[PDB]
Amino acid sequence: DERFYAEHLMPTLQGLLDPESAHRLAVRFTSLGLLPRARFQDSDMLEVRVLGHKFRNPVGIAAGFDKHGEAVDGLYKMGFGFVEIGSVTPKPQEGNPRPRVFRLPEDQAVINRYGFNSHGLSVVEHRLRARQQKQAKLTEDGLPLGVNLGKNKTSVDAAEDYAEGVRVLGPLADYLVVNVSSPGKAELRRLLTKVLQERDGLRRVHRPAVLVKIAPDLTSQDKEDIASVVKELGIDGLIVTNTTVSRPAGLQGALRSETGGLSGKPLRDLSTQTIREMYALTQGRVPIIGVGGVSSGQDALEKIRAGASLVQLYTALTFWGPPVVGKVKRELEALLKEQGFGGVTDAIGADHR
Ligand SMILES: Cc1cc2nc3c(=O)[nH]c(=O)nc-3n(C[C@H](O)[C@H](O)[C@H](O)COP(=O)(O)O)c2cc1C
Ligand SMILES: Cc1cc(Nc2cc(F)c(C(F)(F)F)c(F)c2)n2nc(C(F)(F)F)nc2n1
Ligand SMILES: O=C(O)c1cc(=O)[nH]c(=O)[nH]1
Ligand code: NA
Ligand code: NA
Repeated sequence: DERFYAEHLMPTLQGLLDPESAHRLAVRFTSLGLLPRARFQDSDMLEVRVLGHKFRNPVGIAAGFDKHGEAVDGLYKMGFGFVEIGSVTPKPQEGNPRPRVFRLPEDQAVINRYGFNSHGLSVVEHRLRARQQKQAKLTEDGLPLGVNLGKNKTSVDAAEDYAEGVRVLGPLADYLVVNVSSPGKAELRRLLTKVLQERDGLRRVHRPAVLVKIAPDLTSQDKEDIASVVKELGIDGLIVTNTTVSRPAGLQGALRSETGGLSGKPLRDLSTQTIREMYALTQGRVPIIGVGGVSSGQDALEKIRAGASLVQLYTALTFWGPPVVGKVKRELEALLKEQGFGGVTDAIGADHR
């Protein structure tokens, strides 16, 4: 229940546990199915067909919650229309020293500097294999799986790390994600060409879509360059956005000046505006998964109207708990009807017209 979690459980956990420990508890409870199944039965208005797949609803769990593929089934039970795991790196790596995750409760925000802690591709591969046919059925039933691919800290050849990820986890995924960072266009083209070649080499029923995930912190020129390369190469979609290294004016949390990526409410509109720009630069031809500061149906609809076909959230779950998933869905449905839309699909990019 919505007020309970929001007003009692999540504030209690906030006071008892550091954020990373609270996250690990969440992963364990979700994976053990200890959480009651979601009440909200998805309506037809929420169904989206994009990336070669049906999505029963457009609200996904963003990368970073289930870094290692431990909680996929429990995430679907929570009501998410799709799950993205990762980021997964080729070799296991520990990530940064702890503490490396900080709450900014006053801002409805988090700052993290995990540093791509990962069990690595082989461990994750075996985890996914344990439920590969279960996932095939879930995907057919409108509940797809994405895999976000990272690179190891010490790697000398980033494109090869990504290529390894494609080869190892691509066969287990409906879509793959590669994160790109600003500080060039020829290097992005080269990387993505390699990734796409590896994807194209997989057998058809094991051949995923490939998306690029971007930061909110790109220059205008960087965005132009990404739009150009993604259209040229036929990248299947964009994930817009990762966390920000900016610190918007007005942050109140004591921990605002910690190094890392900022998520949650302070990111929201910077993300929506990035979606809007990318959608325009790509002429609406490139599906966008919109991410950053979604806590309500309004938040989701703003991203859809700006050009997102699907949305994800993470940070809101850490503040409001599982009920937030059904809240966003229910509010989105209500807003679509109020604004005269037949369904999600009809609202995609509606601001641009
Ligand atoms: C604790 C934490 C860890 C994250 N780890 C990853 C990651 O491994 N890979 C990735 O692509 N994005 C990662 N992200 C970014 C999220 O996927 C998402 O892009 C961002 O947090 C904005 O959404 P939100 O405001 O709903 O959290 C992480 C975010 C948080 C809060
Ligand atoms: C209070 C709190 C809660 C939490 N995640 C979380 C999220 C959850 F959904 C639950 C659940 F579902 F089990 F109830 C849970 F126990 C914990 N995180 N996750 C973080 C982190 F590290 F991801 F930022 N901080 C948190 N703080
Ligand atoms: O530090 C990480 O692992 C991580 C954090 C984040 O915000 N985004 C990401 O892509 N990785
Ligand atoms: Na299969
Ligand atoms: Na198979």
